[PDB]
Amino acid sequence: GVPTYLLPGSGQFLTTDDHSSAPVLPCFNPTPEMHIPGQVRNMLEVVQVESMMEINNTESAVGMERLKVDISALTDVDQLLFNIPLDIQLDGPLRNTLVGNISRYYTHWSGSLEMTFMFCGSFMATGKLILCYTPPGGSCPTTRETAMLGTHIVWDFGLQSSVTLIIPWISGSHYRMFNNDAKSTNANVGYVTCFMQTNLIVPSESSDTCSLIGFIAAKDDFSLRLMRDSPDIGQIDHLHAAEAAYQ
Amino acid sequence: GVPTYLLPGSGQFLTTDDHSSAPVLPCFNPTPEMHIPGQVRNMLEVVQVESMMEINNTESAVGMERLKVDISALTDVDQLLFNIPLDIQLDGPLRNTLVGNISRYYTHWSGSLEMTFMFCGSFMATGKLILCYTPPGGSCPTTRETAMLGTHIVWDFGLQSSVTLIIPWISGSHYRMFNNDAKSTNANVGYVTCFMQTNLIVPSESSDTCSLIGFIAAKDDFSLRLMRDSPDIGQIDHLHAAEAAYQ
Amino acid sequence: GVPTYLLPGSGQFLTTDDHSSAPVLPCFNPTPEMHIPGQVRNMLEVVQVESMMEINNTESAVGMERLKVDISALTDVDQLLFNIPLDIQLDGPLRNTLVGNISRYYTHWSGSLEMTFMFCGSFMATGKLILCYTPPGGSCPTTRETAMLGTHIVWDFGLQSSVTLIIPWISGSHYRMFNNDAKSTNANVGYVTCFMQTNLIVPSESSDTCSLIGFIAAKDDFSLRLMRDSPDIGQIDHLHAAEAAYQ
Amino acid sequence: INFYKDSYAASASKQDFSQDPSKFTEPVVE
Amino acid sequence: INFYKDSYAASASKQDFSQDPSKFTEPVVE
Amino acid sequence: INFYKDSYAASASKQDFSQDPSKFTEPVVE
Amino acid sequence: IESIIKTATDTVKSEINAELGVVPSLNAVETGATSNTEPEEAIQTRTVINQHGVSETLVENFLSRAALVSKRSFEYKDHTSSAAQTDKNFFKWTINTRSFVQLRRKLELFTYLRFDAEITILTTVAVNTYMGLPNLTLQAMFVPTGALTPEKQDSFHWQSGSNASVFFKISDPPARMTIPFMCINSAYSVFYDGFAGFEKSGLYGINPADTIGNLCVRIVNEHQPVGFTVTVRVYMKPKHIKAWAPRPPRTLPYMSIANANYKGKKRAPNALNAIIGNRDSVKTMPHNIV
Amino acid sequence: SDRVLQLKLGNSAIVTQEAANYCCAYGEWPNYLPDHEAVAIDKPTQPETATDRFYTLKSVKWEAGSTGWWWKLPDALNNIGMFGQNVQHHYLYRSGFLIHVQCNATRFHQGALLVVAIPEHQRGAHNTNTSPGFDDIMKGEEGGTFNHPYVLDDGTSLACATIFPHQWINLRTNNSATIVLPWMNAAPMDFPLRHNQWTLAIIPVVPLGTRTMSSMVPITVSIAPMCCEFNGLRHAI
Repeated sequence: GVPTYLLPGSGQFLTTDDHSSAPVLPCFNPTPEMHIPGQVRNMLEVVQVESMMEINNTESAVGMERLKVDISALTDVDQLLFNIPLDIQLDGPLRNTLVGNISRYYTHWSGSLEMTFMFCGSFMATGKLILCYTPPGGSCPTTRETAMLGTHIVWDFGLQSSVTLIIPWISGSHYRMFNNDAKSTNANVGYVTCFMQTNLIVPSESSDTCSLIGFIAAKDDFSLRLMRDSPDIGQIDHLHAAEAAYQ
Repeated sequence: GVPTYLLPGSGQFLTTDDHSSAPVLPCFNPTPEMHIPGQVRNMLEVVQVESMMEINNTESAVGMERLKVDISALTDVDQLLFNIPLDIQLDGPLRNTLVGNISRYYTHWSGSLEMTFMFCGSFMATGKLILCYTPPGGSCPTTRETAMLGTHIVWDFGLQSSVTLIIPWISGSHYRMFNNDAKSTNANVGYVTCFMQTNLIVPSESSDTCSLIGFIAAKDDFSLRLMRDSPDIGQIDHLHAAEAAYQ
Repeated sequence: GVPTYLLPGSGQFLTTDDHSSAPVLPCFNPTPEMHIPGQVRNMLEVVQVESMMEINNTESAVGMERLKVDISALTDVDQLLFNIPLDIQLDGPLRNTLVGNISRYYTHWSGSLEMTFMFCGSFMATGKLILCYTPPGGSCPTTRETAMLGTHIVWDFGLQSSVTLIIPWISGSHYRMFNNDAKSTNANVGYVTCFMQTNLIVPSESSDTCSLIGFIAAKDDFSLRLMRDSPDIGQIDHLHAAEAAYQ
Repeated sequence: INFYKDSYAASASKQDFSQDPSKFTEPVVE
Repeated sequence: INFYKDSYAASASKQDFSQDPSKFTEPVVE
Repeated sequence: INFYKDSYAASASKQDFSQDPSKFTEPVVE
Repeated sequence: IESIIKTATDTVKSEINAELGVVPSLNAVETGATSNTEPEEAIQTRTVINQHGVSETLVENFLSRAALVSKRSFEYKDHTSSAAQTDKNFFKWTINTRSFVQLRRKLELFTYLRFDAEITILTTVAVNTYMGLPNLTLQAMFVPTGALTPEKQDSFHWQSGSNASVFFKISDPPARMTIPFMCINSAYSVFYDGFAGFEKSGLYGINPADTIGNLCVRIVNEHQPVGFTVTVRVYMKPKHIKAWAPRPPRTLPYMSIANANYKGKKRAPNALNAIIGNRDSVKTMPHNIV
Repeated sequence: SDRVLQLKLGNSAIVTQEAANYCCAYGEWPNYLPDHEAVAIDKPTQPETATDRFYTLKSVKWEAGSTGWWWKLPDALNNIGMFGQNVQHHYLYRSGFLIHVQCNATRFHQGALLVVAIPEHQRGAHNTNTSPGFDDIMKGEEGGTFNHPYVLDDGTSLACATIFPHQWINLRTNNSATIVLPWMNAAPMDFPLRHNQWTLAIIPVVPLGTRTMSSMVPITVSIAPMCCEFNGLRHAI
């Protein structure tokens, strides 16, 4: 016989171990593989698809009203419209997105993001907006003079009703953590603010309040690691008809 | 199957065993290595850096006064100034050094040492010292006639304010032990004494009491083996906020 | 994983098993080998060195008197001087020898022996002895007519004061056992007797009683096997200061 | 390490680095 | 002996005999 | 069978059949 | 210049020296350089072929010793009338290397460390009459830092969808896992001269990138009619270690795990104003041969 | 030959005549961040001669019972010149430092300074288990004073502090010390307002002493940032 000795870790069940185990059905022939459309082989394919932000996560926004921001004609210049907190761990506008749900299965993240905004006013509606990204450090900028000093894009509503604000990966560390401290230097991403560059100017038969829809995806330099269970789902009891699977 | 049998030592946990164990996170990608200055790959790199001796380990030497020896002008010839016990296990002047702290993680040691002395008087201060090393056997030499019969260096204070006393490896055995018996033939290294070769001679505006700082490093023939826990640190209770890591 | 099954003998501790076990000190460097005189690599090197027989294992022989046989001038011819029992297991003259102590760590033995006798009388002492070896079967021979019919050597004391009686390996079996039955056919070696061939003849100023010293070694055809613990050492209590190794 | 006679008994196959994000990100025809 | 699919699972790597003491003992420029 | 990284961990070395009895039996010089 | 050093260096023989312009025993401490005076230049030496290996002081060997990092005893019983501040058949532990001082002083000999940590978990049990020791099943679930940890023994967080759990018994060999190098930087900061948040009210010296994670350990069994005391000892062994910028060792005793505060002992040795125990004078020899 | 040294960075120069051979920390010299170690993807600003120049701090009075002085970097320079304006307008930061410390006296004076640059000098407090606060650490241009320099204010030891990049100002030998520091962090860039990579410590190991006329002896610190990069442009905090 072969002289052996057992190591520490013998007989344990790690839930992430990668071994071969006993076939319960020998000489079983699985069904032949058929081509099915839309195979996913890496979850970063899913994360690069744009999905709507709930920027209007306020009360008196009921259901689908949370998925759009209503901008109007203003009588003062340089006015703030909305801002977006960029914490993907924390329950903000970025949580229920394709980039936000798959990332909460992980703890560390890296890479650039993109914010796409589609203007959903009338053809007659004109206007210009500035979409600023501010790297972290201080407070969120509240005036336009303060906010345009960071990464921005000026967007006129015309024949193309969409822009992209690339949110660049500007970090000291290779990765950022999904830690509970949103004000941490390893977690805080910065801020996105939108201002009037000119004004939303409509005629008398366009609806005077127009809408934006914000989208967020990840770019192809995006990366996730350290896998954990999602805080988005959970139970304190067995589900209905789960006892009937034992009957 | 393969016929096996378990040996003695099966299922034990040795704390120094060298085996591969189960990855808790499969397909985890660690952070890319960045060049960081000052990599240590062997602890004998650290041991060869000179660090200050507490030759003035007396009472009424409070704090930083222990790191210097105050020499003065004397009115007799051939006078002893200080001596240094060379036991690195034992709490003497060599314990809180880079050569002294890393060696107390080990039990056996070998190799040459160096004592560097920097004179920190004024430019006007002249003088000559003799720095004697005595191989073990008898008492520590108290007169200069007795002490210069061993390994010594005569040092005049001038443009270079430093000498090195090489303490040679003069031992019967390959290694010396860090045993509790300081008077053992496997442990006792010998003695270092300093005498006036001439006199510390200053003018009337130099400060009449000048200082030395003693340094000790190891040479590159130095070697340590048989690793043990250090007697320099220890606890009889849990530290503060250690219960809060469980809360 | 690899399908295995444990055999009988799994998890046991045999004290003679030959396996590799866990290093308690990893990356330990042992001391360099130095040439030391007199290396023993086989215990049959030790067994071939002649060492004194206690032929005088009688009462009124106190200490060193047991290591010599006192022969005298006799007034009758053909006289017996001493005999030697050849049982190496049994406590006779051959037990406290180098051939006798190493063989009692073993159970089977084979090979030729040699008996060397040094005459320690004066230069003036003359004489002739016959040293007979008798193969086993009957009683020990008591007369010289009976004893010289086996293997013998006639020795005159002169310029060389020593002879060797080769005791040949004359056995039916390849080995002989160190069994308790000394009268067994697998154990009994035979007898060695010494007689006067002429007479011990000294002048009036030589001491009238002269001495022999008997030596025994093994030859290079000697072999030992089946190892056992020696019956020459033993304890019924712990030794002194053995409890102090626990204090 | 797979000493079983069935291919599905083997360990997990973590070497499939083929991506095609364009079937979700650019499914348009031109 | 490493039958795990991750490289960090392996045993300790005790073969790094490269030293450079001069980055601590002689850090001067000339 | 030695899968340990230290050489002293190995089993007993029972292949040293070199003898020299003459350093005990004939230590004389001529 | 970087070279490969497997043994300690050899000594060359030297002779009588008497040269003007050359003074190798004189040095300049003021430059910050260590003296380069060789023993051949100070005494007359002989040729020594030094065969003393240097492999035991390697930083890989110096640090890859399994050291105790956690020790937690909890009562394993029916917890209905027990207070809510106690460990009701489970505990949580933020993984740190600061709680036990042999590994702490040893790891704090460096400013930066990059290592993989293998984690051995040793469970031992005692009866809280005697009727025997149960062979209980324990679950150690690795939760990342700041994530949701379980609040019950039988909570639904123990189902471990993506959290790695190890299930192990008391009669087994101890459970052993390898935790990778999990910092978001290229090395762990053993010391952090900074504040970990963008406000001026964060913690000093605590970088949460240095924190490995949480180690939530429960007993999977239900309570027996009698109680037991279960002690779980966790052992960490660093491996594949790179180490940067070595530091002075700590002389004074540790006060807390959160910081590098110091008090010192009341008398020498290791007092605040006296690290080395005192002798009578500078020309007094403590263990002088008589 | 090694006693005379001119250090020219930007519009700033320092000649010294009574120096030692200067210290490059861990054998390393500063450089910009290479592309294979970069993390932040936007183009950094490298203002060079506007920021890579000596910045002289307020001198300190070397007195009788001095314990020591420390300055934390880049905190000591975050409000000085165009270095401080690039710090306050950017999120990220990377540079090395060329520290030059000046202290002279007469040839009848004695004293020795340990001028040591410590990486990640996390401080401790004395006789309490509460961590040091923000104001205990982030002093700024004035720096701080050692409370217990014999244990380096962190429980360790001054005796073993020569493991760090250091020089000495022994007043009979030299009157200046020069330490060149590279970037010393686990991250390639860093937020400069909440983290200090280096602490310059100047410690009286041998106190100042003479029997001539009493003059004020100052210790002056000139720090030149080297190879500054700044990423993450925004407004100023």
